[PDB]
Amino acid sequence: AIIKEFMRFKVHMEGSVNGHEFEIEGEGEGRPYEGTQTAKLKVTKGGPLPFAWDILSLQFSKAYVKHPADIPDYLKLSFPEGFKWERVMNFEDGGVVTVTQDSSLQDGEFIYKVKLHGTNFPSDGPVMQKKTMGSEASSERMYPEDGALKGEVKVRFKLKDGGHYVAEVKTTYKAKKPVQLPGAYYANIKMDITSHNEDYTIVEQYERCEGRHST
Repeated sequence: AIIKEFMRFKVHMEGSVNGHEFEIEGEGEGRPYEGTQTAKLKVTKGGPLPFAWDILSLQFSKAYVKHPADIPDYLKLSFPEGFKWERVMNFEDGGVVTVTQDSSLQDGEFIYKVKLHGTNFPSDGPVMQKKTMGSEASSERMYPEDGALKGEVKVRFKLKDGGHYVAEVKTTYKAKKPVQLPGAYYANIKMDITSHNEDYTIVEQYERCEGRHST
C-alpha cells in the first residue's frame, strides 16, 4: 500500500570523527519486501576523510528488511510518518560512535537525515589508519522493549593484516506513531562496499537483510 515493491531514498549525513567534520549526500534504491538495496554516497564537505569509511557504512535503512508473514514489520508499518533510530557503537579499542537518524516519506520516496559523532579513536588504530576492509555478515538481535524495537549486534570489521576489529552496536528504533511491535527475532545482514574511488569520496554499497525466527 504505502510501501511499494520498489522504492528510492535520499540521505544526508552531518558528522564529526576525532574532530574532523564532514557531510555526505547520497541516493539509494531497492525492493523493501525482498530485503535488498543499494546506495550511492558522496562526501560533499570535509573530504577526503582521514578515517575508515566502514564506520559510516552501516549508518546509510531498515525499511528494506524481508520479513515472514508472522513477524510484524514494525518499521514498514510506521510509514508514511516514519520512524527514528539512535545508535551507539562501542569499539574494542575504546573508540565510540553515536548516531541519530530520522526516516520519513515524501512524494513516494524515503528521506533519511543522519547525525554522527565519533571520538576517542586511537590515532594509530585501524579506524584512523584506514586498515579495515568491510564487515562480515552479522545477525542483529531484535526485541521489543520500552515501547520501541531494539537491536544488538556484534559487528566484525575485517583487517587488511588479517583478523577482525570488533564493535558492539546497540540501536533503538521507535515509530513516530504507535504501531504493532513484533516479538523477538533475528535480522541476518550482509553488506558489501561494491565500489569506491581512491580517496573514498564516492562510495557505493549493497545490503541484504532478512528477519528470521532463529540465527
